[PDB]
Amino acid sequence: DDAVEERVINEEYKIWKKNTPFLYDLVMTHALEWPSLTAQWLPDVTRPEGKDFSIHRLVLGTHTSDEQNHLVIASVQLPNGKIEIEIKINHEGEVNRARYMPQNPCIIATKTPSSDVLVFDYTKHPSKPDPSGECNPDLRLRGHQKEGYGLSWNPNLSGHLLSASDDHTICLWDISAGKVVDAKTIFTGHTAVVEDVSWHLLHESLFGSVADDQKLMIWDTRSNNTSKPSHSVDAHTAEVNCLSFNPYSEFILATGSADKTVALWDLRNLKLKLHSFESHKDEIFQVQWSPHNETILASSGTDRRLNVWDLSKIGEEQSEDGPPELLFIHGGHTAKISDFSWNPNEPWVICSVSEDNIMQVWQMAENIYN
Amino acid sequence: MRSKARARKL
Repeated sequence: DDAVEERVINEEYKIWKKNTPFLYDLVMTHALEWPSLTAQWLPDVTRPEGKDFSIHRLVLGTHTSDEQNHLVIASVQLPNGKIEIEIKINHEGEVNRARYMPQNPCIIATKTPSSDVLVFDYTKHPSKPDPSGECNPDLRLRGHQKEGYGLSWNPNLSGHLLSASDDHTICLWDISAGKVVDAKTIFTGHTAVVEDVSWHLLHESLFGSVADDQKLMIWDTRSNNTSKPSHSVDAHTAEVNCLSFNPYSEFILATGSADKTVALWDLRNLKLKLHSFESHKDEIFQVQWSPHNETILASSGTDRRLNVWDLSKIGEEQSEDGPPELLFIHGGHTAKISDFSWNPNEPWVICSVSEDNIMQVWQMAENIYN
Repeated sequence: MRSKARARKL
């Protein structure tokens, strides 16, 4: 019964592979040497004069079994198509998560399997990493007692970084004044592993966290009480693994859960979940709003699917094969999807990375959303 | 609390 599922996965991938010419305008597959747990497009695009492609870049990491890990910047050529590693920097343990600082995108924070959060300026490390394997971060951020995944830079206050940990805490650092920086503030409101944390995109004092205690918490840094958030919501019937604030609608956010649902929230009335998106057959680990389309979000996880949702289709008639608000199911991955990123310069392009080393850069067909 | 798989090399 174990290796029967292997046949199920192989046959579905055979059908998916056959159907890509009608479902996608772009599919690029690349096998990394090691899997990445993390993916984020860097903000820059280059469009060289008189070439048929543009050049984009991604922050990736490694997850090895007992070998030297690296923080990785890759380049991707997208048509108007190769994938190449531009730099590898020595990293202590697997890269749980890596995120660039909006106000200086050379600066990358990483979550390690130890309690340290690391900060690298990637332009200050050699082109080839040293074979010794020594990790020399530009800052070590102290405060946590365990590893974690949540990591968020404040887009409205340069150098302010949030991190969530398996120690039940959220740490805040102000990195602006290989030294050790202790946390400016530690928020202790959760009673279980804190899975994710994110700054509000507009209000510099405001952030959200989600945890294995099944709660969504909304925090305000101006509050003197670090053990109690401003709002505390029973969000889901299992662990909550991710959150994302809508970039166009300042009161709207989304949470993804081990209960297999994505929840839609309005900050002004957190007693009433706005909607529950249902179609995932297993735990959801990432949710991300489209940078380009206010009603579009995506979700991924353990069921090996990346679902794209359109909130404007909630309530439409049918005749079903799925709810009306499910726009697209990406079935290109044959293992758990660990992370994904919407490309900020090419609408509808997604990069998604899975546990079997696969990185896919893809775009659903135009007729599906238009 | 997620459980990382054991990573295989290509």
